[PDB]
Amino acid sequence: MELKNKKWTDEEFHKQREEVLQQWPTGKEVDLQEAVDYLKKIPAEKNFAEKLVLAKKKGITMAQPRAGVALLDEHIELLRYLQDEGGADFLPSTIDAYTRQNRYDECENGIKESEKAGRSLLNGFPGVNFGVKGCRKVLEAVNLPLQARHGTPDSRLLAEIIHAGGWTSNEGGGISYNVPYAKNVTIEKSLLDWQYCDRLVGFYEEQGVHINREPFGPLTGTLVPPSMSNAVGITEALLAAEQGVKNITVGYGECGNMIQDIAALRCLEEQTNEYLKAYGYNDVFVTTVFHQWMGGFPQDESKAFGVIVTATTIAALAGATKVIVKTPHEAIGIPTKEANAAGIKATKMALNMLEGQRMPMSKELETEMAVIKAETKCILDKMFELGKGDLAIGTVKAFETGVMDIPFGPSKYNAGKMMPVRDNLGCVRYLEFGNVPFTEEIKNYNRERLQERAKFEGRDVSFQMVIDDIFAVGKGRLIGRPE
Amino acid sequence: MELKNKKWTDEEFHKQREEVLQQWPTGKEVDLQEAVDYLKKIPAEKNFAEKLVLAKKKGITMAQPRAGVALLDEHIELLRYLQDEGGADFLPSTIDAYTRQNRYDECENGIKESEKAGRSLLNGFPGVNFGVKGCRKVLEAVNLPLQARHGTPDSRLLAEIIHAGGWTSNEGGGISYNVPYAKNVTIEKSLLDWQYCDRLVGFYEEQGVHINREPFGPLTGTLVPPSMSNAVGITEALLAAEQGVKNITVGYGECGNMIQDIAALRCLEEQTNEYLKAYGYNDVFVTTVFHQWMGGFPQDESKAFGVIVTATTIAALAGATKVIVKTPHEAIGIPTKEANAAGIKATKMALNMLEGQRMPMSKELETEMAVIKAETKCILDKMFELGKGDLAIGTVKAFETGVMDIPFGPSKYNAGKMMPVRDNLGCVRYLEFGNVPFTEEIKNYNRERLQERAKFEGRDVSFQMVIDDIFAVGKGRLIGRPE
Amino acid sequence: MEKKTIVLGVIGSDCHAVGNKILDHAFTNAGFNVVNIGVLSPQELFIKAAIETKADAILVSSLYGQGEIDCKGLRQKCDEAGLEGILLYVGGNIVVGKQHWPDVEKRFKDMGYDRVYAPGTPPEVGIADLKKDLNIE
Amino acid sequence: MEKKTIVLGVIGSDCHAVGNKILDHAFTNAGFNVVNIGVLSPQELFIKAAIETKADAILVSSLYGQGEIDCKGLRQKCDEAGLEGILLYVGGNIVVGKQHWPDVEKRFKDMGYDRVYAPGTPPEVGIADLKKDLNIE
Ligand code: COB
Ligand code: COB
Repeated sequence: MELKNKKWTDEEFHKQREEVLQQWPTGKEVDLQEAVDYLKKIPAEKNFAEKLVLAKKKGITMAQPRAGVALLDEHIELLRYLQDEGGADFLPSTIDAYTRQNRYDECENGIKESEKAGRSLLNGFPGVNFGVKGCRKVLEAVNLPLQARHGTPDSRLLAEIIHAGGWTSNEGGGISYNVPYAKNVTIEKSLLDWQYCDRLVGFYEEQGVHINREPFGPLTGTLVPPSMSNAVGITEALLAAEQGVKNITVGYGECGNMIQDIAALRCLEEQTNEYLKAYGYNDVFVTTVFHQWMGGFPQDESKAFGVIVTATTIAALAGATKVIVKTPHEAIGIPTKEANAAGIKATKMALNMLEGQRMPMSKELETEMAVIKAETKCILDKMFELGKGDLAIGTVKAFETGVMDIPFGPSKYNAGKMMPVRDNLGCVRYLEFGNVPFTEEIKNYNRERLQERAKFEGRDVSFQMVIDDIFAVGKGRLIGRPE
Repeated sequence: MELKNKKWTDEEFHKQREEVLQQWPTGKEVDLQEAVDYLKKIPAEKNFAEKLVLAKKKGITMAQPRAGVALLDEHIELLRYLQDEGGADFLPSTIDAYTRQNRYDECENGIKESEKAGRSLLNGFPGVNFGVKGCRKVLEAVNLPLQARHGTPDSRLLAEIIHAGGWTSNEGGGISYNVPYAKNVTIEKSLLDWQYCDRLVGFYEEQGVHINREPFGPLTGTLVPPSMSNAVGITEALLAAEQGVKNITVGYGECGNMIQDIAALRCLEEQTNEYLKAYGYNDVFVTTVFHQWMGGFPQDESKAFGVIVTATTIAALAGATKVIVKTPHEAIGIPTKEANAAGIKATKMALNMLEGQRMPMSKELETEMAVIKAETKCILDKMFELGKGDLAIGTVKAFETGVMDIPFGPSKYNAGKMMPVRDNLGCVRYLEFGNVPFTEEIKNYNRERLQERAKFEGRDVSFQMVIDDIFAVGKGRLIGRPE
Repeated sequence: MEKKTIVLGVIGSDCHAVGNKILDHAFTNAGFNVVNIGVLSPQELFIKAAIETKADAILVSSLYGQGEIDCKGLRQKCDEAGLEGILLYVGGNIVVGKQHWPDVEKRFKDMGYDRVYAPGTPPEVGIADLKKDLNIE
Repeated sequence: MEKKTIVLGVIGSDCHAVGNKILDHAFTNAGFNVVNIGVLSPQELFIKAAIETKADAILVSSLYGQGEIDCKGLRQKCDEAGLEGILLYVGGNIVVGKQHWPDVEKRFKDMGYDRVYAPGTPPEVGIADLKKDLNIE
């Protein structure tokens, strides 16, 4: 197929579906007519899109963990624990990494081996191998809405199965589930395959079924400047809205400076709404998700709680609709159900300790929001230019030219030129701009903020500081000060 | 002695000293001339007043636990763990409650029972029974400044011993170490006895020896309105300065609304400085201490970390010089060294995750600061009036007339008329004013905030809400919502 | 249920007062005549009040940790004062630190306490136990 | 240090890349010729690079959890490719979840790995181990 930012016709979509469903025998379990009736019989309490509307309505932040294991019964026992002992508001199903490369063969051996070993040898739940039947078993066994959380360039079959499975949210996008996760997939192909995922949701909405989509904000989780992250989220939102998506949670990963982070999430929400309406999408319900620190964690569990709960405080004061929970096991391995419940209990406590509290406006916040909106518009403006008004084509060309550039992304289609680093108050800034199309004014502000760190630390800003910042939180602090 | 807010003369003070030192045989270990030379040989790193100056200058918040056990060697092992494994910035020695009532007989019994049981049967360190000798062994075994933390109406001997012991800070005040801790002690006598404690520090400062004093901000730790709390601390700071104290840390206990708490800490600091200068004390170095939640804790340890670290975030953004650490064992019992170190590590991680970050000015913070300063001034103005310019006599009459009134104070000299409760955003307000001398405009603002909670909850504002607010954190949230 | 009288206070050198006020309020609400002797109360004040008022029970609160010392000997003294068989309850945070609860409960029963309560016990539990023990439930 | 060659990468369906960049830089700064095949690398690419470059060692990083599956059989293949005796290191977060380290180390050594590293290993440790194993320290 040719890439263009235009809604797929029903005939085109259908021809693709018939191909996609043949990619594994469980595709035979997907019946769209049957799936709509199933989905419509799910209670509102278990519908992700509808619960998000409620959250928004009540001004509350809801908490959601990461979690998944190879075997169905075990996976279900884990989610129930998170729900009941943890108090989660939303449930995930974190998909294993073989699935994410469409290696269902490896998934199958992984399941057998996990069975034999009495423990999960997979780092998530193989949803495609378990089919619609298993995904439904999961949903029927819990009392909260369910969402696939993963990192899959070609997610078309997984999406068919988990939605027919009654999971009413799918995370990801054509940029965010490529560049941080793949080395050899073109931006064009992942945009096309995520158009399918958005268009399926579009189908379901057409039938009156509400299903959420969440672009993956944090990307590589490693010092991503808010303007670059937000440009990606806004783009994926627009490209989803074109295929008929009506309920969207845009996301952001904590950088650590409270004001910077609050600015980032407000800018994301505001400009997402602004762009949607400027391009004629006037019936999209937008929510926000704040992810707790996605970089390296300290191994000490008490220190980990320090990260978890400070991150939660930022989320709450930011007015985030959703916060993604980290655990005291983060530095070591996939958490036990008890360690995950811990993380969720600590998070929910903090949220309840801050009920209704929001950061008020200040000159400080105002200035950082102007900065982020200006940077972000530079990037989006250039994208629309390169695509001659088509944001899909503009996205491809933007990565080709380094206009869009994601720190540390393993994709060969990512330029890898832009370099981030923190300033003297821990705000993430641009150290090296590469081809990111900023004005000199915008470049001058980043330099000015960074010079302050240089002066305080008595050393020139450099890649060594970047290295220092990569290890800082794991070593006990936000900013990589020398020593 | 007659009570007046005037510096005791040298002769005056000496005659009291010779009486006080006779109250237990360890008083014979105190030699003022010898102690000055001992104190002056302590390194700056182990002097509490000097490190506080350092913290101020560097714009950092320092962390300090509560800790104490009956036997000398065990107590030293404990403090060494907090320092080394915990990473404390300052060390306490929490004095046991028999000591606090001057029952050195019961302390004696408590030590023998602790020896026999292999565990502490005392809830703190009996510094008077351990003497100068014991107190110096503690100080020589650690590498951080040492402070007596307690709750003692007549602390005169204790002060002589711990200071001669090389402990370079003493917590307390004539109000704050009476009303929350005693039933039958007059305000006049505790004020008189704390004049001694302040005048001893004044002696030491006149010899070139720097020693910190810390009025106990949180009082009963149970819904204390910022303006009542701050009037006490400002008062104790002034009464200390009159006896020659030059290094003072005023304190405040977390109420839980971040903007309210930061307003309170700033108003406290600003008005302490202002009042000091208005009354001619021009060489007093003022710092601040923020205590993490002093009310009932949740038993779940993960939830407890949620309280500990949200409270730390507030302290850090408030610019507090010091923060007192709570532990995941708070709802249950005095923490083991491990649980204490856990609380310290979480706290310090949070602080380092927020290095140099401060809450910026907003209209909201502006307004709350204005309210707190005006409430506080109502109380202080009336106190000076009742005392015909003497704040010490004004303090006695104010407690007699209910002008100063501390919620839940066990003292029979406390009116117990004023009633606090949270508003709909969690700010502690005045429900019942008693004889607190507010203007109609100030009472009307309190009523207006509280009516919004009644409207939201669909119930009249009442003592039942106060009860609910008392239990809410231990049940998982800040505000006592119905159900 | 019935208008029985209890003595209520906080023992030894303990100044903790908030729980005492809640307990008073709840037991009063439950129908009891609460003789509240308050904080920093030695054993003798609990017994004096109990005699003066012909109390059916003495509820000893201990939060500050030194209750293992402070609570020893109350039964004996009640007996010597002619209060043989009176109900003796103790709750709060009665020992220093987190301990193995069954071991603690045994320890205070061995001192002569009729019922022994763990940290965070809701007043409603003690009210129900007392109505039972007094046959007024 | 004397100039030796190593192969470095991240095995299987694992995309974690930051650790790989740090290891590259550090080992390079230590004086090694680092042949970095990057992320999402199957066993065969590790072997192909080792042969092409006559590598002295193969450093397998595995962070995403599935290393217990991905790492098995590597020694076998190296042997069959004629790389008998080559040094095999494995590190990162090589198993799913927090586990008893001695059990994990033996498992991977039983798979044929020369050295096996726990979560959070400093590059500096592996650098030191490698000079020692290569007799150039
Ligand atoms: C410098 C570098 C910084 N550290 C990092 O960069 C990793 C930090 C972090 C938070 C992990 C937790 C944490 N450490 O706190 C977590 N990820 Co990530 C959530 N992740 C991401 C980030 C990566 C972006 C990228 N492309 O690079 C993503 C958000 C995309 C991400 C995605 C995943 N992640 C996943 C998982 C499971 C994990 N992820 C981990 C690694 C961790 C430990 C988190 C957890 N706990 O649950 C998981 C592995 C668990 C386990 N082994 O049991 C998963 C499935 C999503 C999920 N369930 O959470 C998904 C899978 C993607 C995949 N296909 O592989 C990140 C950033 C992390 O250190 P490093 O540890 O990588 O390497 C370092 C290195 C350099 O200093 O030396 C050491 N070393 C490493 N290898 C070797 C050696 C040393 C020697 C001597 C050797 C021979 C080898 C040492 O280990
Ligand atoms: C409603 C009420 C709210 N709870 C409270 O009001 C107590 C909360 C809190 C934080 C304690 C921790 C926590 N719970 O999280 C802590 N205090 Co205070 C730091 N404290 C204070 C506060 C009191 C002000 C006042 N005058 O009332 C101060 C800051 C002054 C304070 C002072 C002290 N405190 C001290 C200590 C040690 C303790 N304090 C505790 C009680 C605790 C558990 C904290 C800790 N953990 O270390 C300590 C006891 C440890 C232990 N037993 O091992 C100490 C020495 C300072 C320090 N080292 O931390 C000092 C001593 C003063 C003294 N002379 O006693 C407070 C507020 C607390 O509940 P409650 O638990 O009191 O009672 C409640 C009640 C009503 O709902 O029913 C139950 N109940 C109680 N008794 C009985 C029953 C039920 C039945 C059926 C009975 C027969 C009896 C149940 O227990």
